[PDB]
Amino acid sequence: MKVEVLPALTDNYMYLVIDDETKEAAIVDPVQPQKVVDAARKHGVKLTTVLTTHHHWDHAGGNEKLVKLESGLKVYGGDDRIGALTHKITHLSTLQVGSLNVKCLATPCHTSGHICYFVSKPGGSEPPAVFTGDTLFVAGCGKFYEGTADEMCKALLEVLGRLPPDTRVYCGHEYTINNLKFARHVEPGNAAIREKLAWAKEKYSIGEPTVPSTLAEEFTYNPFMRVREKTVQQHAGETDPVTTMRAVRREKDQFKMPRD
Amino acid sequence: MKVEVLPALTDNYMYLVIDDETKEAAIVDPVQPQKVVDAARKHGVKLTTVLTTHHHWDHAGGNEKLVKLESGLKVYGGDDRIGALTHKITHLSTLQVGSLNVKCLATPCHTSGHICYFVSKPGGSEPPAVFTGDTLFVAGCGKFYEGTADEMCKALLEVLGRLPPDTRVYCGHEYTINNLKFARHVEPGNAAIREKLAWAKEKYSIGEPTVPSTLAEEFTYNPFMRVREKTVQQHAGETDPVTTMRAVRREKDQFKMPRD
Ligand SMILES: C[As](C)(=O)[O-]
Ligand SMILES: C[As](C)(=O)[O-]
Ligand SMILES: [Cl-]
Ligand SMILES: [Mn+2]
Ligand SMILES: [Mn+2]
Ligand SMILES: [Zn+2]
Ligand SMILES: [Zn+2]
Ligand SMILES: [Zn+2]
Ligand SMILES: [Zn+2]
Repeated sequence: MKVEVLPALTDNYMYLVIDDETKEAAIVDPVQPQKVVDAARKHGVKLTTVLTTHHHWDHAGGNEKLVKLESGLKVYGGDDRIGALTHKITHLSTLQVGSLNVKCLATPCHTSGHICYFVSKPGGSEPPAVFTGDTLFVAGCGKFYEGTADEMCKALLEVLGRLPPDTRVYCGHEYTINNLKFARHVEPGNAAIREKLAWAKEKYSIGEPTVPSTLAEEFTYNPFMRVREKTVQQHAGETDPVTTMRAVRREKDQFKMPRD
Repeated sequence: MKVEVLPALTDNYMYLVIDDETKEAAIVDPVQPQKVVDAARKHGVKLTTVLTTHHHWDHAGGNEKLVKLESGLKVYGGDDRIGALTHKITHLSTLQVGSLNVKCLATPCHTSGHICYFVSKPGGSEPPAVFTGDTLFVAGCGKFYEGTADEMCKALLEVLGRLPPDTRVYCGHEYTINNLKFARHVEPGNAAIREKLAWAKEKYSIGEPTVPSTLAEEFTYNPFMRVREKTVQQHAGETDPVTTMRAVRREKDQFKMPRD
């Protein structure tokens, strides 16, 4: 398996997921289709599938066009608002990309139709990948536009959180630095935050993406993934993960980003 | 002048403003009219005037019924939505209640037609009074249902804020304890807040209203009146009173009240 990170718009990431065995590939959130087709040509792969994390235009807005550029494409998504949708899927739906196995995980909150795609190589020895759209970011999470703190708690801790720790996290946007500046405010004594921020500033400095991260890593520095930790709860002044989730999300929403 | 505080509903306050000379009186926000009538009868005074701070039902909801219980009433307000008006007033409108002088102050924000009433007796042998409805509370302010942070800033610091410091503040509700618990969170090092909170808790215990406060006191413990203070701005992460106002109000809107 190969995952090529493709920057789009201002801070979006599209992901070309390649099956080495068959050369078949899937494209996650193809908002800039010519860019997808170029990457597909560059890697010599055959694009057969579109995996849409949610209906927000910055993620699904290129589906109509890509389908006119490439025939035969199967467009997956868990929301009728997604353009050019061909295969409406739900929690635990599965599909294959060549030899790769894709498991659809419903993570409603950011949007009610949000789907994260867990991709693995059956029998393989390579770590799997999870495409988390605007549900889980590196050190952050999406705003709760169509959902509650309870829903995000379930998405992050019970659905994504139970995937293997070595799962690579490929999220919707390049928000890592700001996410970590917020994480640093929530837990000033947490060194994993501070070192991941040093690392992200350096990547930013040289024009390289901060994805992927791993789930084990998110449990060390992402305040939303750490709503069960006593340090995060005490910062919020709560004693359960759902109310801590609600408080930390509201806090992040009004947080003024420091310049360093 | 004599101001009789009259509790109504669950935490509302109506105010019978008595001119001890002519034995004439005005009533502020007469939501429970029969209660008003008994009060006027207990104090041997003739009700002549109704002063309405704003159209919300818990303030203006008894106007039509009061006019039906009492004839010849003059009913003032600065908003067409107020029932039973006889006189529509605006910023700086003046009127008299017996020997008392009344000055209308427009404080749009909570509602667009909100009016605060400044009452004084000529040849100041006693402190004036300001009836602030849902604009200024003891240690708090009203939600910005029909206006902006700029508007509340003006209403509080420039329109009310510039009245004599000894002016008594008679607000629409008994929200003092909760207001100060939020204030304490904004400024944990402010002794005036913790002292007023302890006092408010005791007044609540013996069934005594926390009104009136004075404008001078409000400047020592009300976060909304203190948006020019470095401590409040630091809490909000801002450096100007208007953005501080916006941030502090948004925060209070979603603040979880602690048990003590
Ligand atoms: C803030 As969005 C439009 O990337 O869900
Ligand atoms: C919350 As209200 C109805 O007293 O403006
Ligand atoms: Cl805060
Ligand atoms: Mn904070
Ligand atoms: Mn706060
Ligand atoms: Zn989105
Ligand atoms: Zn997005
Ligand atoms: Zn009101
Ligand atoms: Zn009210």
